[PDB]
Amino acid sequence: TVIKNETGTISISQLNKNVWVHTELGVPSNGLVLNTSKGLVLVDSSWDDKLTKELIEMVEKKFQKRVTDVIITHAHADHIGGIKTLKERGIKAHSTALTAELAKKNGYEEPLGDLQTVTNLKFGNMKVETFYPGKGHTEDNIVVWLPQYNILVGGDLVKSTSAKDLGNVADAYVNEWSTSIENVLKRYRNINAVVPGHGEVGDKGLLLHTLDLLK
Ligand SMILES: [Zn+2]
Ligand SMILES: [Zn+2]
Repeated sequence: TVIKNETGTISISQLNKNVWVHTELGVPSNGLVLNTSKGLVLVDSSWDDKLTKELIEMVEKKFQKRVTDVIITHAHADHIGGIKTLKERGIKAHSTALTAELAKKNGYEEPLGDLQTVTNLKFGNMKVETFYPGKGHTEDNIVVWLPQYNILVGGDLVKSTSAKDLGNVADAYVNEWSTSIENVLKRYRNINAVVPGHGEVGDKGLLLHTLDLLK
């Protein structure tokens, strides 16, 4: 079930009753839309305010609920870029302290810096755990786990099958990235789906693929 917007710039495919993948062309970036009984929760918004606004507006209309929260999985422009939109609309922008301070350092408005190494959030019925596994794609990258579905949002820590290299490594810690991936595999031993930062949803295999890319 793939719902595109007017432009085809934004696309959402359903994973289950309450979890959707959002994908925007900026190179396609993935995030999640969590349809919860208390509103919509995004795992990552989009590249900039324009797309973040279109994203929110598309999901709010479709699901007939407000976006209440977003989880920002790292401070890169393409993840933090819609922060202005989130803050001015009173959408809670969750992040680790490190992501927030990187955002501030890079001139972005700050997300909450409320996430710890492991943080468990609950939005209505929807359970969400955020996990900082260590440095990888960036020093601050986190993953997001939906324990009710065993769905892992890998963000840019995790490369899709189609990714034949590590992408942008300017901010990366290619020595620690393998350990960070291991930390994810150790923590989540039973994974139903993994959503990479870009590309097609996969499973545990994407974490193995990322490991190989790191050799
Ligand atoms: Zn990045
Ligand atoms: Zn990304």
